[PDB]
Amino acid sequence: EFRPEMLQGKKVIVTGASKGIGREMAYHLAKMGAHVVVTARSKETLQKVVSHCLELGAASAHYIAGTMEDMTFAEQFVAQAGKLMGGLDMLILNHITNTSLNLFHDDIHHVRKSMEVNFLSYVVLTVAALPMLKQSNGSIVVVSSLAGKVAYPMVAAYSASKFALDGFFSSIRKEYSVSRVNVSITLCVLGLIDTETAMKAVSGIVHMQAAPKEECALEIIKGGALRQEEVYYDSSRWTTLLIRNPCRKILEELYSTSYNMD
Amino acid sequence: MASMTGGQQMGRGSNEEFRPEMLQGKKVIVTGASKGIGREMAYHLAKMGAHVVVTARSKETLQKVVSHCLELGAASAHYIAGTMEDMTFAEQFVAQAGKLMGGLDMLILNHITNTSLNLFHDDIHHVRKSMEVNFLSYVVLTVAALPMLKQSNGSIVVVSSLAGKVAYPMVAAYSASKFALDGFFSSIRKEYSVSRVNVSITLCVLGLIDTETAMKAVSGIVHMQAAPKEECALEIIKGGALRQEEVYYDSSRWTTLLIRNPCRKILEELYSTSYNMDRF
Ligand SMILES: NC(=O)c1ccc[n+]([C@@H]2O[C@H](COP(=O)([O-])OP(=O)(O)OC[C@H]3O[C@@H](n4cnc5c(N)ncnc54)[C@H](OP(=O)(O)O)[C@@H]3O)[C@@H](O)[C@H]2O)c1
Ligand SMILES: NC(=O)c1ccc[n+]([C@@H]2O[C@H](COP(=O)([O-])OP(=O)(O)OC[C@H]3O[C@@H](n4cnc5c(N)ncnc54)[C@H](OP(=O)(O)O)[C@@H]3O)[C@@H](O)[C@H]2O)c1
Ligand SMILES: O=C(C[C@]1(Cc2ccccc2)[C@H]2C[C@H]3C[C@@H]1C[C@@H](C2)[C@@H]3O)N1CC(O)C1
Ligand SMILES: O=C(C[C@]1(Cc2ccccc2)[C@H]2C[C@H]3C[C@@H]1C[C@@H](C2)[C@@H]3O)N1CC(O)C1
Repeated sequence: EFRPEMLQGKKVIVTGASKGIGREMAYHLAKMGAHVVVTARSKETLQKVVSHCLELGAASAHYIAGTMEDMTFAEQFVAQAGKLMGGLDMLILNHITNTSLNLFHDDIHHVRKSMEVNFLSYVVLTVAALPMLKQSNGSIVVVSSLAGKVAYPMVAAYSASKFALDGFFSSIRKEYSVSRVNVSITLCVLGLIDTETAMKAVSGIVHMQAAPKEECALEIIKGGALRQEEVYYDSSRWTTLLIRNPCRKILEELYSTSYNMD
Repeated sequence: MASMTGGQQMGRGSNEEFRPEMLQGKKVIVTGASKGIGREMAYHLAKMGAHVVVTARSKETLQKVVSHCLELGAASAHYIAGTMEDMTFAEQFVAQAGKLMGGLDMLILNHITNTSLNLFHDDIHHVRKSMEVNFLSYVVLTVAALPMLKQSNGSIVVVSSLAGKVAYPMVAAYSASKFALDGFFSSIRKEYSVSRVNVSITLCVLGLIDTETAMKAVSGIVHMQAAPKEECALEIIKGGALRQEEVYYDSSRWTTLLIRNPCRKILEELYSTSYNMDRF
């Protein structure tokens, strides 16, 4: 069971926290009395986020503006954010490259960029944060999607990147389990959220029910805090009922007895 | 006699039962076909009387697979050596292979970058390279082959793994890229379905196979049973010919029984009714 005091005085990194779910997570963490370091490209909206964080009761609030396309920036940001907070307890990986609904034809640049920003940078950020998280027995939060579990048209590049996250992060969870690395991996499977970017990108196309960004932000924090393997958050109650793969958990349990690292 | 001949090989029962004659005179591309499953697929296709174009880096090894193919009864056998790290090569290979066969009926995407069992630490170059060769090059190959496959109402075969459906330790980068294939290719299948593009997408979920590379990489680390490369190659070809969405091939009968996700098919069916696509 979750408690807001679980985040009181905790050192947290929030990527893609200029707007949407990221900003709401930073706001929730601020109220809980957590130390926060937010990142995105824009040096204006990150300044307006840090001030609203501080007003809500954050233990310390900071920003480091940059682009997650640059792997050197991602690696340097973690070392710098960790320097201001004197450690790290939670790494929230939320950022994505800008995406719109379109049928796939020949946009390889969008496929590559989607892999670089939505996946590759998450891996770079994890490598750079691992020593600090190992020290605090920290948590890694990976913000994914339903398109990261099931197939949907018009988001082919986006689905690839989100699917990779599942494959990469669930594999290293099984590695941390055997090598006794006390760093939890929380993968968040989200449906449509009422963010300004989402509402504009879905308008006219898919007009499904949109879940609130405020509650979405809280469930992600809850999931990470409790050290849950997976968090499911969507408006449809039929989703929650079918999204889980118990056969997958069984197969993984059956294959774990066939390996030797001894 | 081919100018006085004519008709269709896929009739009633073709949808459910495979025939070797389904590949007779078919134009097929086989990537990563210098050894392992790829070579066995090329060999099976040659016996069926198919036109084949094989690729991998090794100019020397590629030559041998071609010679044995023509001896097996292939309609025409060719090779184009090059690395799948170079996106320009991948794009140029398809145009050249299509030129040598006068079209394309099946695109078999089988190649992967060299990979070993190791816990993940800091090897970002292996993560990037795994995405570039195991996934991103498959997407380039697909873009370049799509016009020809649209012409013949062709098939795309994507060779994946169980580690592309469920999580396993020591193959994090490999598993990331085998998962990306599922996400990208299952999404475009749903796009081809609505836009009435008659090009099938066959994703192959394979367990341990007895290839020379696999046996060397898994010794003393993982002790599961390995399945034969010959039969594995045939089941992949079968699925492409039957236009099956997914092919599952493994030693454990408990795998086949649990690997399927019927809840996923149901959810996809439920979400398809919520989208508007009379645009793009
Ligand atoms: N919204 C939904 O319905 C929904 C559904 C499923 C999954 N999700 C997942 O939820 C997460 C957040 O989504 P959201 O809708 O809340 O986001 P959002 O409102 O679109 O915000 C995206 C954030 O990422 C930043 N960003 C964009 N390009 C960047 C780049 N190149 N480098 C670094 N940061 C970059 C943006 O700031 P700057 O432009 O200033 O850089 C912004 O802070 C994502 O991982 C998304 O996949 C959301
Ligand atoms: N064997 C198994 O247990 C198993 C299990 C599940 C899935 N699979 C999948 O089945 C497929 C075949 O596996 P396999 O074990 O048969 O492989 P294999 O014997 O290692 O053959 C790999 C092939 O890819 C080529 N290749 C490697 N790196 C390349 C590069 N950079 N550019 C272009 N071609 C390259 C190789 O030739 P060159 O080195 O000369 O280029 C060779 O033709 C792969 O997709 C694998 O993931 C296999
Ligand atoms: O993943 C998202 C929302 C999308 C992509 C999508 C995925 C599937 C269906 C429609 C759109 C992402 C990428 C992009 C478009 C959408 C809204 C934002 C997040 C962004 O603008 N969904 C909605 C599913 O229930 C899980
Ligand atoms: O996908 C493969 C085989 C592996 C990777 C692996 C995956 C899982 C467990 C052990 C190894 C790939 C990558 C690399 C090592 C293995 C053998 C070759 C293909 C290659 O040399 N499996 C075996 C599972 O049943 C699905």
